[PDB]
Order: sequence, then C-alpha cells, then structure tokens
Amino acid sequence: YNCVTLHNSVRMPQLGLGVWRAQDGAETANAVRWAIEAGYRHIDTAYIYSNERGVGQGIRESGVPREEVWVTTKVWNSDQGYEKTLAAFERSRELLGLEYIDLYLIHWPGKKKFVDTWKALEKLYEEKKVRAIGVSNFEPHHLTELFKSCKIRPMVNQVELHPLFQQRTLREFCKQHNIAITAWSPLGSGEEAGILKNHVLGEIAKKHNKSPAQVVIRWDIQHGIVTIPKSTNKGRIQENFNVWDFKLTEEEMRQIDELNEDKRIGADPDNFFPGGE
Ligand SMILES: N[C@@H](CCC(=O)O)C(=O)O
Repeated sequence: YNCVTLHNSVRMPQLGLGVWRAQDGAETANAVRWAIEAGYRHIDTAYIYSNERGVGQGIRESGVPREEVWVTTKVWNSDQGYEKTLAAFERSRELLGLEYIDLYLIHWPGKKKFVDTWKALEKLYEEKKVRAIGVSNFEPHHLTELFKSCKIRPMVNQVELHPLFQQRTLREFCKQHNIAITAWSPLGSGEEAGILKNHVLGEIAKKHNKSPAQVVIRWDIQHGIVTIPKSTNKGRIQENFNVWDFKLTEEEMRQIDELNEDKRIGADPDNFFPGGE
C-alpha cells in the first residue's frame, strides 16, 4: 500500500495503528495483531503509553517478519537529556523485544533539554539502532532552534492534525525543510468527537458509502500526511484500514480543507511538559 519517503530514503507506511490509550497486555497485543492481520504494517507507540510489551507481543504473534513492519516509539519528557535518552531507548528496545526500532521521536519539545535529547537520537542513528529519527509536537520555532545545533535534521514531526486543526503553517514549514508530518488526533478512544460530526464529512462519507472516519483518513492520505488512527476494537481497526478502494475528488478535498478553524483540541506544545526534570 502507500508509503511516504523520508529524507534518508526510508519509506514509511502511510497508514498505521496508534496504540495510544491501549491497556498493556491483551488489549494491545490483540489490537496490534488484528491490525497486522488486516494489513497494517506500521505500529505507533510510546514509552509513556506503558504498552511496549504488548506491542512486541502482538508483532511476534502475528507471525509477520520483523522487517516487513514499522515500529515507532518515543522518549518521554522525564527521560530527556543525552545519557537519560540513550538509556530510555534501551529500556524501550528491551520492552519491545526488538533488535532495532524503525523510528524514535522526541515526544514533546519542552524548553531546556530538547537539543541535548536530539544529540542522543543522532547517536542511535549513527549506531544503526534506529532507521529514522524525528520529533513530535514540535512547532516551527522549536524546529528552527533545533536546526542551529544539529548534524542530522529531523525526518518526521508527529503532531495534532485533523480537519478543524489543519496546521497549514507547520505543513509549509515541513514541506520546506524536508520533514514528513504524521497526524494524531483526539479520536478513536471516544473523546468529544466534534471533529467527525459535521455536514461536509457526513455527506462525503454518504456519497462513497464509507464512514466519516474513513473519509478523514483518506483525506490525510491524499495530502501525503502519515496517519495513525488509534483503536482497540477489532471491527473499527478493520474499518480504518478499508480506505484503499476509493478516492476523494479534488472538490471533496477543497471542501474538507475549508473546515479548517485552527481549533487546537489537545495540549499546546509551548505550555505542556508533564514529567519535566
Ligand atoms: N501520542 C500522544 C500521547 C499523549 C501523551 O503525551 O501522554 C501525543 O503525543 O499526543
């Protein structure tokens, strides 16, 4: 299926499972296995989700060869700093049961330690322990600041992105510095869900005989954004993957784009750094 190319030529599958909010053990292992069974080849996790064991279990259970799957995980705020970050990588690696990790990200920028943390990601990349390195919830100013002090520039930035918060500024900033955007959103585990409940998505979903969530995912795909919808439900997990047998029209894309309100719904990167030390 579709892949997005990072600035080091590694190809990152465009659709993945978010396991954010999945309880460890069975819940995750099932979610991951079900995803892989359905065809997903990309799992997105994070130390702080406390479910790296379960992810590893799901992957081993699926029976799919390691190199055919992409695994992303992330260094938590409290493990920022060169040596601390290096150590959190190993704790994550051991917990996933993996010899290498495909992508490792800084989970939140913070203020004082992210340049230092990035130096550790560069090391892991030189040591061939990760295939790609990037950041999450970084804003252009963070990225501009990081650019002053790095040898390898970030390859991914995973941020809140959905039809009411379309991140146009950052998208252009990332187009211009060769960075792939990954979209997360406060959906899948059943939050307020205003994002999905509007006439534009409704009628596009109805026209194609799909759900509004399937539409948003497809909209992500056709904008070349990487998308990691989270769910622990076997059916929803399957539904989120059934997005390859239809195309949104150029007009349908402008219509969804028109929904932009720059309405952030999750936490603000400039003022959010729980666990910071
Ligand atoms: N994947 C979520 C994790 C939430 C958290 O930071 O605990 C995010 O970065 O938005």
